[PDB]
Amino acid sequence: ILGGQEAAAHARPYMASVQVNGTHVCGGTLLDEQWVLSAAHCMDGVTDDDSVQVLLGAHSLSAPEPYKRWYDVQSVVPHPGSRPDSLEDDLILFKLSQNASLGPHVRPLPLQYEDKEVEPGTLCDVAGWGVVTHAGRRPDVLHQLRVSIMNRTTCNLRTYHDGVVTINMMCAESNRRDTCRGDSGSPLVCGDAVEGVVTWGSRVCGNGKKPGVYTRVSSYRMWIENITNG
Repeated sequence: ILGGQEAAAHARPYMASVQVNGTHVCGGTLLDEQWVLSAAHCMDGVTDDDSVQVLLGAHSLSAPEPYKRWYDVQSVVPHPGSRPDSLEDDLILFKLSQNASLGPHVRPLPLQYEDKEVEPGTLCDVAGWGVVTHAGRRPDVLHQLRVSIMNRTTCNLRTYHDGVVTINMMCAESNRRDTCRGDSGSPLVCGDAVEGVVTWGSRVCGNGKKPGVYTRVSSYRMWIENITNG
């Protein structure tokens, strides 16, 4: 996150760090005791020699904390429409190899199921462990930013994203303060629920004419239900 600030520790206990070979690559959101939702492009370039884990309970990625726990993954379920060369269907579900222990620092947040556009100007919250400077400083601790939603008709104008934002996507303002590399997969929380998941990890950061894009979770409610069904 560019232009944000260090979050309150553990105040977003749904926040997961998706890790390859022991290093953060993406955010994610804990859905229940067994599933984590992220972005499919988080797996791009992951080979069978690599190990994927989910870190729950974390504020710092390096310092000792009482409920930080690393989980192996037993199922990796990219959305069938996801591709490395495409912005579309950029969701993935991870099933943890062992049930997550819930507590003060580890708790799921509901997903939005209602297919409802968020009104432009609404302030929603995004948090992640992505870069905090253009030169690529990785923060040790979770950062957060309140972002202003932009309607789809605006975000698709030729001066912004020029028609690529689908009905299953949503946008937010990106002038100076923005999500950036390593924030992919982090949830966008609007109200009481997850509304979106950061996509477009390669997008330039902090250019107001290249808005933040997020995959709308309500658009994928059927797939999420079917995959995560108990």
